[PDB]
Amino acid sequence: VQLVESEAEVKKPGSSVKVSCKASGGTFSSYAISWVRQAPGQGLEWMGGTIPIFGTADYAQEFQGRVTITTDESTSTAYMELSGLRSEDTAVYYCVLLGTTMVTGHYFDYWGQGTLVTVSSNFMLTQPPSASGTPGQSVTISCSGSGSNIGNNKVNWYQQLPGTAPKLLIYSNNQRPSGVPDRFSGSKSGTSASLAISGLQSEDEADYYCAAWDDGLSGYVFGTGTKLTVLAA
Ligand SMILES: Cc1ccc(S(=O)(=O)N(C)CC(=O)N2CCN(c3ccccn3)CC2)cc1
Repeated sequence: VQLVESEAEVKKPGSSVKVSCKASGGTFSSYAISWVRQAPGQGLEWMGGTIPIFGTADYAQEFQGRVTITTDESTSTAYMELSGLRSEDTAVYYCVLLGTTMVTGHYFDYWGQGTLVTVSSNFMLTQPPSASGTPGQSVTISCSGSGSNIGNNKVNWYQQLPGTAPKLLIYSNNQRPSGVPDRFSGSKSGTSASLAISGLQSEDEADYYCAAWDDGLSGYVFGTGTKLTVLAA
């Protein structure tokens, strides 16, 4: 299952940009599509999403009246338009495919490699800025929220290696996608969630982000992100 995003673009301030996301090895109609951006060296920010079969969409509050998300069901293509562009809109804009796996019936998400848009703050869950350990140690990364988010909604965790798209590490608080080793585990209780990493390896050095829906915003919220350093000491 594959995602083609349109090419990088340089835009003038005040213009609008329309990014495409074309899916492969399937329609498309049994899934949802979310858009998430990341300014250089910064965290992850949800823009909006759509469910193609219903033709409905929802947009993050801070972009209301600026983002338009649409879908062409026949061609398996989703589009995000952002108008009134400014410097602050410089970012990598990611297409995310999400829903339920055929047969096994569990959650999955897949991120595209993103489209760089170059031109010319929002609620986030709380995470420590950094963590560290040496090979073979354990570490825990915390994520604090409130009733309307972590308290009532499923927490996901994402791993971001430098120069790569985020990747799903934990879903539904504590479930591991196939391919993620058992030394990663997730937990949540009340308004807090935690990612535990056993048997630390140098390749685990990355940024880790927790995330959940927030009932008050009616939008998806990411944590501030934690840079994990593995000290080959
Ligand atoms: C009327 C209407 C239509 C469509 C949408 S929606 O596409 O935003 N959506 C399915 C909500 C939702 O539960 N998400 C989307 C955000 N999520 C994301 C987004 C990015 C990465 C991971 N997870 C999953 C939960 C909301 C309302």
